[PDB]
Amino acid sequence: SGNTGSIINNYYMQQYQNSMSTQLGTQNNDWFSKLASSAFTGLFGALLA
Amino acid sequence: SGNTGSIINNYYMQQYQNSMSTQLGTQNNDWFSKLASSAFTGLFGALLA
Amino acid sequence: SGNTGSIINNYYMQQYQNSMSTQLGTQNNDWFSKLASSAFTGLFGALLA
Amino acid sequence: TTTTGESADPVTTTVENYGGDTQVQRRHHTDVGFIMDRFVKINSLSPTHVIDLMQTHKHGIVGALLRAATYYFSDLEIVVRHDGNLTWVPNGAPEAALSNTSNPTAYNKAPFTRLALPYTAPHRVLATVYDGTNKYSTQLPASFNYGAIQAQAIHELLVRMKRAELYCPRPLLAIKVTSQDRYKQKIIAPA
Amino acid sequence: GIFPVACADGYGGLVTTDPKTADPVYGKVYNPPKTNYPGRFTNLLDVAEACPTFLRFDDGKPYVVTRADDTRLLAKFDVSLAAKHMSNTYLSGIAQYYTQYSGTINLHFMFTGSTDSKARYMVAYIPPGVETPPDTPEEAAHCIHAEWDTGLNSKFTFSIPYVSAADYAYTASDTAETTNVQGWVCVYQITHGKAENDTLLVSASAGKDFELRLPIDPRTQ
Amino acid sequence: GIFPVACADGYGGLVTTDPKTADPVYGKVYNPPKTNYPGRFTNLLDVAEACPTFLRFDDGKPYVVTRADDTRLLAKFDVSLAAKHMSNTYLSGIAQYYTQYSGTINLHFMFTGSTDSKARYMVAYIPPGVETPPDTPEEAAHCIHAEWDTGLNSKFTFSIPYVSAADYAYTASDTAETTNVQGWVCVYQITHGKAENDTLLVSASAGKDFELRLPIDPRTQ
Amino acid sequence: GIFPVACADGYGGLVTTDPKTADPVYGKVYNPPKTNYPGRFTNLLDVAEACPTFLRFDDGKPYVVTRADDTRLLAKFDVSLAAKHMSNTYLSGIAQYYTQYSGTINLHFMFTGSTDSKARYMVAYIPPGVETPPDTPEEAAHCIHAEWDTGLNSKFTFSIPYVSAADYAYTASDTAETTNVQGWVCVYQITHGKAENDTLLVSASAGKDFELRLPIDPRTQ
Ligand SMILES: O=C(O)[C@@H]1O[C@@H](O[C@H]2[C@H](O)[C@@H](NS(=O)(=O)O)[C@@H](O)O[C@@H]2COS(=O)(=O)O)[C@H](OS(=O)(=O)O)[C@@H](O)[C@@H]1O[C@H]1O[C@H](COS(=O)(=O)O)[C@@H](O)[C@H](O)[C@H]1NS(=O)(=O)O
Ligand SMILES: O=C(O)[C@@H]1O[C@@H](O[C@H]2[C@H](O)[C@@H](NS(=O)(=O)O)[C@@H](O)O[C@@H]2COS(=O)(=O)O)[C@H](OS(=O)(=O)O)[C@@H](O)[C@@H]1O[C@H]1O[C@H](COS(=O)(=O)O)[C@@H](O)[C@H](O)[C@H]1NS(=O)(=O)O
Ligand SMILES: O=C(O)[C@@H]1O[C@@H](O[C@H]2[C@H](O)[C@@H](NS(=O)(=O)O)[C@@H](O)O[C@@H]2COS(=O)(=O)O)[C@H](OS(=O)(=O)O)[C@@H](O)[C@@H]1O[C@H]1O[C@H](COS(=O)(=O)O)[C@@H](O)[C@H](O)[C@H]1NS(=O)(=O)O
Repeated sequence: SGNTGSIINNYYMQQYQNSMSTQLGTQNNDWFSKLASSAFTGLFGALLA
Repeated sequence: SGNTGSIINNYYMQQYQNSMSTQLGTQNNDWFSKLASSAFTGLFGALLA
Repeated sequence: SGNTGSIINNYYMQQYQNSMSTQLGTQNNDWFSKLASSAFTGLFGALLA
Repeated sequence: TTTTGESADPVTTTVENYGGDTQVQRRHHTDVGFIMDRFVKINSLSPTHVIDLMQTHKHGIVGALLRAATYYFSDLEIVVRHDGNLTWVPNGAPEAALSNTSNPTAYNKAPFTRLALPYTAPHRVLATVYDGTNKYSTQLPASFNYGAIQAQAIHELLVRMKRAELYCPRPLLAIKVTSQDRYKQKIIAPA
Repeated sequence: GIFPVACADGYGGLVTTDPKTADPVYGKVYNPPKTNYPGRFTNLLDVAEACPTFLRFDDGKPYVVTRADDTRLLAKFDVSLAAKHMSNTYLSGIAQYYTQYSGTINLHFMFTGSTDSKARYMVAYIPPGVETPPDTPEEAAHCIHAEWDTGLNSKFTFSIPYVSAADYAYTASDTAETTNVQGWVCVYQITHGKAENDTLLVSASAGKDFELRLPIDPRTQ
Repeated sequence: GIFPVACADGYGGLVTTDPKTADPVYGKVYNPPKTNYPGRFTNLLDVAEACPTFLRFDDGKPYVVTRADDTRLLAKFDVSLAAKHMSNTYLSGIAQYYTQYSGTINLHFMFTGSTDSKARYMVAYIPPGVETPPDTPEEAAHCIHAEWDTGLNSKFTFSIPYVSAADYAYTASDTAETTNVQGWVCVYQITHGKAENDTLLVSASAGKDFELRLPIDPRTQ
Repeated sequence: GIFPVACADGYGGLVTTDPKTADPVYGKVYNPPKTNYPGRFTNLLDVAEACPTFLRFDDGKPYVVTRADDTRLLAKFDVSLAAKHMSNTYLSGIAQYYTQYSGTINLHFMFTGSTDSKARYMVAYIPPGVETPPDTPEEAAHCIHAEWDTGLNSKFTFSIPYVSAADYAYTASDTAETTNVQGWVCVYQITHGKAENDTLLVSASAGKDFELRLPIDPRTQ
């Protein structure tokens, strides 16, 4: 979740507390996370340390 | 049920919360559900696809 | 009981919630129930049905 | 699909007939028990009021739907805004009993009183329409009610059908259309 | 933090018939023993079944008198817990506190004549649907009925059956009711031999399936 | 001590559609049995599927009449639950209480002519994107359509498909809408033989995937 | 009795950032599927790392121009998310909503000259503790720095390190601050060969350990 910090389980059922998502086919469809992790970190060329 | 979305079990007994049904003989006595499911879906006659 | 329909157990102990009964000897000392059940239901004499 | 229509046997074709794909349906909102389970208001009131679901407005979602059924059954919930204390009495009771406190009586507590009441009629089911030649010893038998309430003053009354059961459907009508094509109205939209 | 709670509107008020209990304030009291105290009753209908009480006829008598003339109808009354004839019974005393009933009501007839007084009676249940009850045994014969005569056994018991459109019937009667909704009971005298001025006591009790539901507090206070 | 509790602001008010239940006050009531009572329905769409009701044409008739002249368009209407032609159907009666729909709507055509009356019809779904519907079978041929003729079987059923940009469509129509958002249905008469003044009844019912969501109470009260 | 409860003072009020949820009133709504919708991002710093945006120099240009004269300092700016030169970056756009940061900020230099234009640059991080930044590569050499030249690869990336007294630094700058608390970055031009009027684009992005904490809503509304 994000910014909910209550320990106790909700008194109302999920189908009342929220809208229900449907699918056709929450997965790893995080484009920007992939993009960022793919960033080049090395060093192009030879090194003299 | 229908339009009740509380998780917690009721504080009052069922014989107080509601009237009690009696029988002489909730079953599948749903006429219209049967009627609708019995609807013809095919195609009368020969087909050329 | 009679006309109490709460599911949850009482917060107060029984010796506080009610007076305590004592015995010298709730049993089946129901005179009228016995009397009623003892009622004659048959048919005195011979029958022609 | 062609069929013998005079028989009145149900026929339900699908888009597959011409190459389509029938989709998935979720029909929770058209569930009878669910749809009838919401508060509806009763407009006419008085210090002494006999609970009759037919006093519901004929065009409201609950009243329209109830009238689209011949017979029905349900338990009930009521919200009453009243002055003084509220007394309820079951179906079949002498109107005079309403003055007595030993019948379920709710002492005034702001802002109103919400209560759960059981079905209480002597019939197995009730009706929205009754074809009586008379029915005595467009009128409904007096036994068709959920009891009565009384207070010093009854300002507002909401009623809710619980565990509703509907039988033998009847005509349900949309607004009469005057326009040449569609009934158009102002649908909500942001400013 | 602490537990969040929503104090709900429309809940919390005192209802005189509510299913909760109050909080105690004076504990540890032990009662004197009442083990096996006699005459206890736990359901009003047990005593209503076991103890029949009397009906009220003519000028306030618990009995009906054998007619010396050629009229054979001894009594006629509404099958109603609110009937004048039932007004002094224990059965009607309990019934006034309930809105609906269903089931069997039993009538008892106890002959009071001398050994040399003989008679033959008939009791009939006239269901609703006819304008006035028949004053003749011949017309009433077509209904559910029982005939009995006098002899060693002085009492005869008959069950008024519950036959109605709805599953329950009202205990009270509305002002707009002309004819009794549940019909009538007619007691006839087929004949008698030297039974002039001899009496037939009649009482009522609850039958095995008699039932009262929906408590009510209707009397003027 | 006792359990601490925070009575939260913004919670507790009565909402007419809330998911809670009231507190009871009158217990132990048993209802008359209604076991196997006939004609029960649990979902509005079961009856909307099983019982097609009639469309409204011309001067208030549930049918369309075969044209004697050289005009071939028998009827044209908006694919809208708020259409004038659908205004008397049970389908539109239910639909007014919901904000959105999706799925198949079925049309039924029942020929009413005598044995010696023959005809050939065509029904087409004109999707949105064109300014006015075609009044010619030749132009409408390029759309999704079906043609059928007269014979032993008097009824023909066709499915109006749900083809739209969004996954759901509004049941109601906004005043700012010129052209119907979901297009039209056009019924044509290819030809006929001695079918003058003969009728074609047209009705509608919910298809297998027809769906209504989001309950609403919109009528003036 | 019932459960005793202490309604506590000082608890219950609405706090706009509270960790609770409201009570529902309209249930059972299923959303259209949005499975695999493209371009999703779950953390602001993923896009801040992957998409570098441009710095602002001189008269509003995303680049620095090679000097024709004998001055070698191309640019000098405050290592501050509130710096004028960073004012148009996405990094500063996000940073304004947080009170503190820590970690690496990356600078990218992309040479824009023709094939026959050559140059040699140097970038240095001048930490705090000196009154004014050096305008000479010779003086700046003693700091952490990198030198690179022109060639087949047009871009060069350098990490501005987080070196400070406290573990976190403020994103905003106080009016009482004379010298920038976190120091400066100086870009120099060692030399060039026919690179007059040729450009060096400079952009910034979040490094691997860049971090923003403590959300804030500071803009005038
Ligand atoms: O007016 C009556 O009904 C007369 O009442 C009966 O007496 C009651 C008595 O009134 C009552 N006291 S209370 O203060 O009213 O509570 C209590 O003591 O009980 C007795 C018995 O009542 S019972 O219900 O009949 O059992 C007379 O009975 S008694 O006095 O012999 O004990 C009863 O005979 C009276 O009824 C006669 O009068 C009625 C109306 O009176 S009038 O016409 O206005 O003058 C009349 O309607 C009755 O038909 C008539 N009884 S009859 O069958 O003999 O004709
Ligand atoms: O004004 C109308 O729409 C006329 O209404 C229809 O009659 C209704 C009737 O009004 C209604 N009673 S209520 O109080 O309004 O609720 C109820 O009884 O139903 C009937 C049937 O209505 S339906 O929706 O058409 O099924 C007339 O039908 S009927 O009387 O034969 O039963 C209908 O023919 C009338 O519509 C005509 O007039 C419209 C406007 O009238 S005017 O121009 O101001 O004078 C016009 O817009 C319609 O086009 C026209 N119908 S047409 O197709 O024959 O031309
Ligand atoms: O006053 C300025 O800062 C001038 O603003 C920039 O234009 C803004 C424009 O004002 C803004 N619209 S808004 O209503 O303010 O939101 C929006 O359109 O963006 C542009 C670009 O702003 S940016 O932050 O620089 O990217 C001028 O740029 S542009 O018009 O070419 O697009 C910018 O050049 C202006 O700044 C100059 O003037 C400043 C103060 O003006 S004055 O002395 O009072 O007359 C001065 O402090 C700046 O140094 C000067 N820029 S310089 O580097 O060329 O010298």
